[PDB]
Amino acid sequence: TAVIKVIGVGGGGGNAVNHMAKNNVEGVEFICANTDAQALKNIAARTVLQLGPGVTKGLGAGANPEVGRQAALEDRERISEVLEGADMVFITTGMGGGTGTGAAPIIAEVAKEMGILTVAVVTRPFPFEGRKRMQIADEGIRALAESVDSLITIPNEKLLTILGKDASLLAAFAKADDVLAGAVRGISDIIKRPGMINVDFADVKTVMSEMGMAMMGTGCASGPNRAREATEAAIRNPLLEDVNLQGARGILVNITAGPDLSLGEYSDVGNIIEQFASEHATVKVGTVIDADMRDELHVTVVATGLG
Amino acid sequence: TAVIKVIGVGGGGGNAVNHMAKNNVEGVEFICANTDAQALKNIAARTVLQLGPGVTKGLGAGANPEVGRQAALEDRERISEVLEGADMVFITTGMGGGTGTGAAPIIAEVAKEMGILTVAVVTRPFPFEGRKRMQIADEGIRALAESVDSLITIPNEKLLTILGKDASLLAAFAKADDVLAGAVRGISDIIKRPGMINVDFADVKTVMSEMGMAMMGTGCASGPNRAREATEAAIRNPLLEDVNLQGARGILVNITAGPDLSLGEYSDVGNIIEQFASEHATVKVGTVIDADMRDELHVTVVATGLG
Amino acid sequence: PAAFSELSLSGLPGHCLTLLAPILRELSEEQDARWLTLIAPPASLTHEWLRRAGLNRERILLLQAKDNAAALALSCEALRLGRSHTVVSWLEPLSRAARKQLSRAAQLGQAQSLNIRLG
Amino acid sequence: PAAFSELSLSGLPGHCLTLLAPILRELSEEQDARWLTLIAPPASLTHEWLRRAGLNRERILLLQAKDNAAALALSCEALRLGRSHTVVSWLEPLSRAARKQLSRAAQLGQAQSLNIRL
Ligand SMILES: Nc1nc2c(ncn2[C@@H]2O[C@H](COP(=O)(O)OP(=O)(O)O)[C@@H](O)[C@H]2O)c(=O)[nH]1
Ligand SMILES: Nc1nc2c(ncn2[C@@H]2O[C@H](COP(=O)(O)OP(=O)(O)O)[C@@H](O)[C@H]2O)c(=O)[nH]1
Repeated sequence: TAVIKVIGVGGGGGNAVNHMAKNNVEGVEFICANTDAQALKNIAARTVLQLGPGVTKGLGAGANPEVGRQAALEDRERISEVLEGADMVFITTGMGGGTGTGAAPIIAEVAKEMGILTVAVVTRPFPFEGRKRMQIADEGIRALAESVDSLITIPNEKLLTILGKDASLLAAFAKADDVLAGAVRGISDIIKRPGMINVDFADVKTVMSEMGMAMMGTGCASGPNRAREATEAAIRNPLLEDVNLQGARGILVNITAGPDLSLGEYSDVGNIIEQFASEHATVKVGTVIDADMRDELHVTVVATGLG
Repeated sequence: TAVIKVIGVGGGGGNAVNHMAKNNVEGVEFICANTDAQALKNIAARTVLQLGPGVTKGLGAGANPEVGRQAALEDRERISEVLEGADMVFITTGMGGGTGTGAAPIIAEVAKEMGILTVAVVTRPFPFEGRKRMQIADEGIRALAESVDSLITIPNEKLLTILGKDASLLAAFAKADDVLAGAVRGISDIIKRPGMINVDFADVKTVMSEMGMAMMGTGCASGPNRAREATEAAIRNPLLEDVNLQGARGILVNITAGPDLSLGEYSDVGNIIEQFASEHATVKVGTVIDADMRDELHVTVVATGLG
Repeated sequence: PAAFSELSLSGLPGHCLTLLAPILRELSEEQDARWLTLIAPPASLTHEWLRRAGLNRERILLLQAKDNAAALALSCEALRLGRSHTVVSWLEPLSRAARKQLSRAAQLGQAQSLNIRLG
Repeated sequence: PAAFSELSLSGLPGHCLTLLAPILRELSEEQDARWLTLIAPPASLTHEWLRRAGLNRERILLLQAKDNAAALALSCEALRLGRSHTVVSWLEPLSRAARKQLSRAAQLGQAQSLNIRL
C-alpha cells in the first residue's frame, strides 16, 4: 500500500514523467514541477507544481541553474505539500539545464527533511550538448547526492551506444524517457505488484536507503535460455559498463515475466547475480508476474552504493 | 490383526483360562488342553483339545508328569493344528500336576518349531500342596524354560501372603487365576488395544523374544498422584520383591486408564521406570485407554530376561 | 478461543489422506502440553499410516467407538475432561445440535473440537 | 495423479487460517522442483501472513485476479502451463463444469489443482 510519487523536474524531467504516465508505470502518482508555465499545460501528469511564480513569472528559467534553485527555494512549502504522504519519492530530471539542475536538489532536501525515502533518477547531458551543460550537470549532481538516498545516474552518452544507427535527435531523448521509465517501473513494481513474498518494502528500503550513487542495466530475452540471456544482457548493458558490480553495496533485481516463468529460471537469475555481487552486499531479487505476458523475460538490475 | 492364542493346560490351566474368558482379556482365542475329558465339558473356552485319547483314554494323567508328556507327544499333530496361524501363544498351567507340567513343555516345543512367539505364565504349587508336587513343578519349569521365549513363574506362596486372612482354598486359586489373567491381559492389550501408536507388535517381540525368565508386578491408584502411586505399587508388588529391575534385559510396561489419562501422567510413569531400568535394557511403555474407565490408573510391569 | 471447527476434504481418497497429514502432524506437535486425541477415525488411518505420516508418537491418543452416536459421546467426553488440546472427530452427518454439544464440551475443557469429513 | 481436490474450512476465521497454514507450508516445500501458485487468495492471506506462516519464500508465486471468473481462468492457465506442482484457488461457488475445467487443466499441466473454501 506504499504511497509512491514521481516528480519530473524541468523540461526533460516533465517529458519523462509524461512518458511514464502514458506507458506502463502503475501504482504511482505523477507530478511535473517546472518554472515554465506553458510546459505544464495539457499534460498527462495529474499534478503540476509551477515553481517560483515570483522569481520567474512563469517564463521558465533560461538554462540558468541559479534561477531554478531560487524558484525552488521560493516554493519549499508547496513542495512539501505535493510530497505530503509519500512513503517514497522518485525525483527525475535532465541535469544540465536550469530548472532541473537547480530545483531537484532543493526538492530532495525537502523530501529528506520529511523523512521520505528518495531516489533520484537523472540523466547526464549528451556530449553534443556542450561542455557548459556537462559542467552544470556535474555540479547539480554533486548537490543532489547530498540529500537523496540513492541517485541513479543515466549518462545519455551511453544511450547512443544502445541506439547505434537508429540514433537521431528525437530518438535519443525518446530513449532517455524510456530508460527513466524503466528505472521507476523496475523499482516501483517490486513494491507495488510483487509476485513473490520474499521482498517487501522494507527490503527495498534496505538496498536503497543512504546508499549514494547508483546505476542500472536492463535486458530481456525469449526462448530456452531467456533467464541467463536477459540477466547477462542487463549486466553488460552499456548503462552499467563503468560499474564494478562487485563493488556495489546494494543490488536490487527486478524479474518481470508472464505465468510461464519457471522455478529454474528464477534460480538461474539469482545464481548469476550472486556470482557478480560482493559477499558484503545487500542483494534483493524481486519478481513481478505480468499475467498477460508470455515468452519474454525481463531483468532489471539496480546497483546502489557504488564505490 | 495379530493372532493371539491362550492355551490352558491341565486342570489349573483350564481354570485360569476359564477365568480369563469370563473377565476382560479381549482379542485372544482361548483353548483348554487336557487329558481329563470330563474337565473339558463345562468350561467357558470355545476351543478344546483332549490330549492323548489313546494314552489316558480321557481319564487324566493321575498327577504323573510322564503321562502328561506322553499324551502331548501323542497329539503333537493336533497341537500344531490348534496353534496354526498364531503370531503369539500364551501357555498357562499350574506346574506340579501330571497334565500341565508334562504337556506344557511339549506344546511349547511345537509352538517354537512353528516360529510362534511363545510366552508361558505358570504357577508353582502352594506349600500346602506338598513336596511331591513342588518337586515335580521344579523339574517341569526347567523343561518348559528351554522351549519358550519368556517364562513367568508365579509362586503361589506369595499369593497366599497377599490374601492374608481372606485366604481360603477357593480364594487362593482364584487369586492365582486372577494374577495369571493379569499377565496375559497386560501384554495382549498392548498388542490388541494400544491407545497410542508408539508401541507395535514388533516392539513387544523385542522385549519378549528369546528372553528367558520373566516376572511381573501390578499396581493401581486413584486421585492426584495415581501415576506415581500405581507405578510404585507395581514395582513394590511382592511378585517383584526379589527381582532386580536393573538386571532385566527387557521391560514391558502397560498403562491402563480411562479418558482422564493426562499427558503428564504418561510421562511420569516412563520417568519412574527409566529410573529403575538399566540404560542397556529395552524399555517399552504401552498405553491402553479403556473408554469407560475413570480415576483409576493401572500399571503393569513385566521384566524379561531376568539375571 | 476454544470452539468447534470443521475440515472437509473432497477428491481422490489418496489425495484427501496426503492433504490431511500435515495438519495432523502439526497438531501432534502443539505447544500446549496435552494430547492430540483422535476419535474413531476411518479404517484408513491405521497406526502405521499415522506413524508414516510422521506424527509425534508420544503425544497422540487414538480411541475407538462402535458407531457415530458413540463417537459423538466419546468426543464430547474427551473434550470435556480437558486432557487434550484438540479432539478430532470424523462425524458425518453432524447436526447443528451435535456441533453445539461438541462446542460446549470444548469450552468446558479449554480445548479445540475439530471434525473432519472425507469423501 | 494429477487431479482436482477441494478443502473446506468452517469456523472462526482465525481458526480456519491456523489450520490452513500447515498445508500451504508443506505445499511450498514439495520435492517437485516447481512453483506453488496461489491464485487470488482472500485479503487475509497477505504477504506478511504467508511469510509469518513459514512458507518457503523462494518457491511460491501469488497471482491476483479481479473476480472469481478471472481467478478461475487464471487457475486453469497456471495449471495448464505446467510450471506449478500445485495451483491453489479460493473459488466459491464452483460449478460442476468449473471443477471439470480445473481437473482437465491439472492433467494437461501434470499438476495438482486444489480449491479452498473458507
Ligand atoms: N528525458 C529527457 N531529457 C531531455 C529532453 N530534452 C532535453 N533533455 C535533457 O535534460 C537536460 C535539461 O534540459 P531542460 O529539460 O530543457 O532543462 P530545464 O527545463 O531548464 O531544467 C538537457 O541537457 C538534456 O540532456 C527530453 O525530451 N527527455
Ligand atoms: N490357577 C489355578 N491353579 C490351580 C487351580 N487348581 C489347581 N491349581 C494348581 O495347578 C497345579 C496342577 O494341578 P492340576 O491342574 O490339577 O494338574 P494337572 O491337570 O494334572 O496338570 C496344582 O499343583 C496347583 O498349584 C486353579 O483352580 N487355578
